[PDB]
Amino acid sequence: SWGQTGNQEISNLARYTIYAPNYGTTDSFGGQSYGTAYDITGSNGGGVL
Amino acid sequence: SWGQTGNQEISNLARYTIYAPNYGTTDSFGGQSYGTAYDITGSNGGGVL
Repeated sequence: SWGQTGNQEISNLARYTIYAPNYGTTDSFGGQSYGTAYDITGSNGGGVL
Repeated sequence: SWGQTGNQEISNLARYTIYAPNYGTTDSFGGQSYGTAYDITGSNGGGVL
């Protein structure tokens, strides 16, 4: 026998350029959350950045 | 016919004295959340009370 089979088993988002808001709400380990929030004002926080 | 039927259809907690933490995380209307959080320190917030 000879024959071929397709395979499409990849990330549903595989085609795309992906930007994510990733404020950084999520457990990391030793930092490197890679979040996009930042205290641009220098207040030290206490509220949404 | 004569006969009787019980009825027990009440709050599952009906028996008890209920204290709830109710920090106050929940939509109210015009206030009266009845929450137990308070800025006892007078900081104006920015962080857990």
